[PDB]
Amino acid sequence: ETPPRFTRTPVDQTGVSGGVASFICQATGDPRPKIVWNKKGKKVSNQRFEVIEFDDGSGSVLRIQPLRTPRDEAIYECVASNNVGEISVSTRLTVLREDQIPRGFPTIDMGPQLKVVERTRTATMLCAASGNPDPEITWFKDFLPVGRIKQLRSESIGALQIEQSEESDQGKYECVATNSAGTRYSAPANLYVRG
Amino acid sequence: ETPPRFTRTPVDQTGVSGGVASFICQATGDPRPKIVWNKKGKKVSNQRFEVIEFDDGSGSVLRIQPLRTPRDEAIYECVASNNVGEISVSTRLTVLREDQIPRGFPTIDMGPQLKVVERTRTATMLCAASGNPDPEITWFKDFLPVGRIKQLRSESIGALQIEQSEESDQGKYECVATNSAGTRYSAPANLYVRG
Ligand SMILES: [Cl-]
Ligand SMILES: [Cl-]
Repeated sequence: ETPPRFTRTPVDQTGVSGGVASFICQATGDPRPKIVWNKKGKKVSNQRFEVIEFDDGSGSVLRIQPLRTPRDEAIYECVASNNVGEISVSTRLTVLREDQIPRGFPTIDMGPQLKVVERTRTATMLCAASGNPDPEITWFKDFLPVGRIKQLRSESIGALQIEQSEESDQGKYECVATNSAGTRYSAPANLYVRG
Repeated sequence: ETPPRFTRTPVDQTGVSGGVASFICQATGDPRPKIVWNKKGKKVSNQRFEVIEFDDGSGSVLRIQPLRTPRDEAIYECVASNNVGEISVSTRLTVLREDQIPRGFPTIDMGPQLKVVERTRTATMLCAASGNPDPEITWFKDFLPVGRIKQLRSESIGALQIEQSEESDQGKYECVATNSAGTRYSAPANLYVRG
């Protein structure tokens, strides 16, 4: 048996009021660890906060939507535990009002759209984002971070190219643009895969 | 006094199941005419059908959402009337299943997004659409067709550039792509104008 250790730790995020923020945490160990999210040592419990498990519960995403300020601004902790030990890591959420966001904060200029693809064909979700510094584009599916699937960029356009689409690819996709100023989400877009 | 005549008549549309179709009708006359929409001589009444007045009731849009097939496929009539006379014009709705749409039917590759703009500054809503033939991009605001406001194109990108934003510009915008095969709507995007 071995105590938990983190394989991914959450990083500080600065979001915008009305938007989304997500924190990602993953751990390994024997027994396999499970994760809870706390604030000031108490388990999070809020109508606008959702925890989404992955990796049989050894991965977790804390998603906050819609963001409120100052309500949601705090230090949060990801706590990984098994019967051998417990470890935590902290992270900070900042939430700006739309009238407080700096010049340069990411914008989603155009976002992904509803798509129905025939099974085994390629589906490409598209996003255009800008900011200063130029933002990184990442993708979420059903509230979780996403050779068959490629993340492409060209200038402001990001593409999530899903080759050989299969039933498991169906779900709700979001484009996320991040730079040193903060994070902005696109509206969600459903992908359906038809037989 | 003069009987109604049409200044805009609706045109046939081919939409996709789950999407939107809109028909536009406008008339003039003395007294000012008012419009009703019929099918087979009966006033439309359906949970998914909305009629939106403009021009003090002498303009009207019939909006159907979400489209169903064969349910919604029919000939419809715009009927303009005043105390001097009544005139009607007919139009057809076709609704394709997503598994029946032809190669070339318009796609909204990326669509407009939520935007908050400071009053008097420019807001630009963006859309990317493709098809064969290359589709025309039009814009709707609060379910109605939209020098201060410019409709721009560059390759697949359409921009609705709203200069000198004012409170009346706030609302729900949709990009619409149309070619000889049919019509596809973007997801809607809200514009807010803050003081
Ligand atoms: Cl994170
Ligand atoms: Cl029309």
